[PDB]
Amino acid sequence: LQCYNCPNPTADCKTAVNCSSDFDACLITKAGLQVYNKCWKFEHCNFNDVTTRLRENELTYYCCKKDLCNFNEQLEN
Repeated sequence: LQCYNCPNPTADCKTAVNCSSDFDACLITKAGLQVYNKCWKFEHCNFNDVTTRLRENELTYYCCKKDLCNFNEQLEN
């Protein structure tokens, strides 16, 4: 499963790396203009396992399971 991984939560990342390693749900949390491109598990994909791990709250963590399903056009449109 591919996913966009970056060193910082930018709103225009274009990195493509093979997640794997206990990863089955890509995570695209967009808290407005800032975006969070990081891999995430499907068990910790809820309104508390993600907003707590990153210590965030307002956002729409969207977990998926496709190759590179975390691009700048998933939650929007």
